[PDB]
Amino acid sequence: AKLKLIKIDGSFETEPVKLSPGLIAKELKQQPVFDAVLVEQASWRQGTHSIL
RNA sequence: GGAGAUGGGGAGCUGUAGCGAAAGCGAGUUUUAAAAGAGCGUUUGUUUGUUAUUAUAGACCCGAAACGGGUUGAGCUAGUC
Repeated sequence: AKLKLIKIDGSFETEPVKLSPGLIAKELKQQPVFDAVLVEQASWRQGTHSIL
């Protein structure tokens, strides 16, 4: 695509960088995204609770 | 490795050829003298998520009389001294 470089001033550069098309997929998966976000929101749990 | 997602890690797991008690044979095979007949086979996978049911753990909850083991008690009462 037209990915373009930025300087520290905040003003862009004048020479954008093209991208290999293998990065951008024509087919999107929207169930594995959701599964991944849940599996990462879990695994962040200590689970130290206890009761007699 | 941020008490991380994940990366490495193919050792194993299931499926890919069944049949037979077994050696064995092999899209055939066991029984059988039989290459007939019949039985069984002649491809539809796997790993996770979630839910229902189920197994071993008290396993919906409450409820015994009891069983066993260790200790404490003869300052009432029974006996003896």
